[PDB]
Amino acid sequence: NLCCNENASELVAELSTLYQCIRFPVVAMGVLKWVDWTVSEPRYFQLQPVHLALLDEISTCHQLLHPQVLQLLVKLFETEHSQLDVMEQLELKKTLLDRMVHLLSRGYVLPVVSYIRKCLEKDTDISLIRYFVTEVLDVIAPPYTSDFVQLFLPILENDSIADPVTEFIAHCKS
Amino acid sequence: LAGPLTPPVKHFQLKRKPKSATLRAELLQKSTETAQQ
Repeated sequence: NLCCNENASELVAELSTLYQCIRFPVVAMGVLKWVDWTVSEPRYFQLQPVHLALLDEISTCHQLLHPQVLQLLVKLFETEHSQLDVMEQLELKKTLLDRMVHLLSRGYVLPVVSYIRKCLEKDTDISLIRYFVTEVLDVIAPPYTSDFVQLFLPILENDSIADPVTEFIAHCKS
Repeated sequence: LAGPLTPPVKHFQLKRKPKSATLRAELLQKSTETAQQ
């Protein structure tokens, strides 16, 4: 009923019942497709984005929905609008990077850093990767398994600041 | 039928809470506001 009504602020009004009800898996998927189609509209970020918050309930509370959420945000991390300037595109990208770092904190670490490596090697400017490393090394606690280092540090070779980067590189090479 | 679930391996203990949960609390403030309505 909420979803076909074409909701934003009313979402925040009844967000209590929503996060109560996203615990149902099928409901989480239904909201995921709804927010996908609303947010996939061209230039939906110039007008309310609360929608990206809801993935935090989904991915955190449902492990097997980690692949979907990142595979949603891979499109949203490639958002480009002439109206919302490259500054606002980079703000949205950095917000999505914070979401993807949170999703990494839930254990979905191999494909996250693999795609980060790929789009750096492509699209994603060095500023976005530096902000990625900033948020990561601000949130992730040691020890860092080599399965994560093997992709995170050889792409971190480009930069050396966010100092936490020096500590991370020294710990993970030693 | 579809078999058991295996929880993911935790590679490290979280020294803090993610900022996502902080935003969940931030929006829970307005949730309590709607409860007051």
